[PDB]
Amino acid sequence: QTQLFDEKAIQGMDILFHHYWILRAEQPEWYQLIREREKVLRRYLDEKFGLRLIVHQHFIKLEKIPVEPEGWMGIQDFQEPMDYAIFCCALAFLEGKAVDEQFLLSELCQEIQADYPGDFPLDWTLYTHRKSLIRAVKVLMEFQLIRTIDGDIGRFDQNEEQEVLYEASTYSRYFMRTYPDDFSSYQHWSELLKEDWKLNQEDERRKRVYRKLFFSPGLHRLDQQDPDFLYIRNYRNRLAEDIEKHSEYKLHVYKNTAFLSIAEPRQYQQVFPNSKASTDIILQLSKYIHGEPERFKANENGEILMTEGEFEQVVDDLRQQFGTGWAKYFRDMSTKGIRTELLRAMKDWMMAEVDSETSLIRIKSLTGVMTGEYPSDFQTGGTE
Amino acid sequence: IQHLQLEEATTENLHVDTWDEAPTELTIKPRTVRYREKTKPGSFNSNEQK
Amino acid sequence: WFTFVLSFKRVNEPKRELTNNAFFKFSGGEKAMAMYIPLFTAAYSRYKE
Repeated sequence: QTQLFDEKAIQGMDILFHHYWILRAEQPEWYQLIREREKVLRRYLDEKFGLRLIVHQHFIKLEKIPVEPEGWMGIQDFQEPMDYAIFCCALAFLEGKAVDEQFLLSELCQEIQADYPGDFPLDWTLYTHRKSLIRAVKVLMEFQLIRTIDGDIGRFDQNEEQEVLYEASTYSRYFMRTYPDDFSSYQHWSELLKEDWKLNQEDERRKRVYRKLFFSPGLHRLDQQDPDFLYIRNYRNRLAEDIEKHSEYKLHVYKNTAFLSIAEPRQYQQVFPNSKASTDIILQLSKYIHGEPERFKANENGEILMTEGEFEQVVDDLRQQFGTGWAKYFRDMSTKGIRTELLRAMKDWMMAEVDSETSLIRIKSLTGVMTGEYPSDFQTGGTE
Repeated sequence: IQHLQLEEATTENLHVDTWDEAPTELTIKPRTVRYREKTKPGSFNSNEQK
Repeated sequence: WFTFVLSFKRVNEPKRELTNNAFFKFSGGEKAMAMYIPLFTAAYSRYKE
């Protein structure tokens, strides 16, 4: 009697990926499902990805360490570095509280203010600082690191005198993974990656390719001799067969990009396209680029190079043609604002890059996978 | 993690850049009630003649 | 070590290669002809020995 990767194991793998961790107290069905196949999941993840699956009494967690960090990966509810700083300081504070210990919001604010490591002090009389603290506490509460004894933190936005009674939950201990050395000896985050891959010298390339495929929306060819892409090219067929066998995804490969598509996305997943209006303009831009191959001839690496002025001209052309159907949010905003918003959206999906030095825009081949248009009857309606 | 939604593994050609390949065509719903936008229960056609 | 490549050529038209995408463009009769002419020729060719 031996275990096999089956519907339950596939479901467990998806649940592991699309959440940070699964809590027994809140996700008993998912926790039970994951645990039953936990042997097979551990085997497969170790052999192919190299991720460490942590199975514990209270939670199950997959330490998703990326190959090359990307903007969309981080905690999205946060919008400024200060939010991350306050989040980390709050964690440091919770290390000082015993399980189920109760502390008031004022104590947490005071400790965060004291520890906050910047040259510029953290001050609660401001609006922005209080808003940052509220976002940090909301993300904390999202992971059930701290429970709320009745009160209201949202009022903290407009009433610094607000008070709340919080409770440190057990999960605070396990939130952050362990680090190789005395972690303080390191000087920059890049040094962490050089460690996490020092443990995976064995078949580093296969784990690299699998992590890039499963994590990132796409995998872009670095140059003509990118080793990851060469690996994918050499083993396209067996990679596709294995991925189809072990998960819902199906592999695609092009001259300048490779990615996994999903046919029936469940509720909890994030996918492109989606409801947000900025995607509509992304699809329209993709179609517009398809329509002038000679003007936007892609270079050998699959990138299309445009300067901010040229991009703004393209966006103006789009506002002229399809703007009638855009969401009212964009219809009312100047060209440069639309350019900024669209470029942020396309950055999240690794569709394009903003060149650090020349401010040149690189539209990656992944954008050309999908194109969108209004129904012809509306477009003729737009003519009326 | 994030990924692209597609109904079928349309392509198989390792040698063609996505731009030069045949794209996947989607029907963007215009975001004006001028055409259609629904949150409350929708209507059906009652196609008795068919 | 090797690979097979199938090719189809409509009358007086340039030769091509029978990919899946180019295959879907075929009609039902063309589809059946493409699928089975190679196999029955394989059976035939084997017997030439």
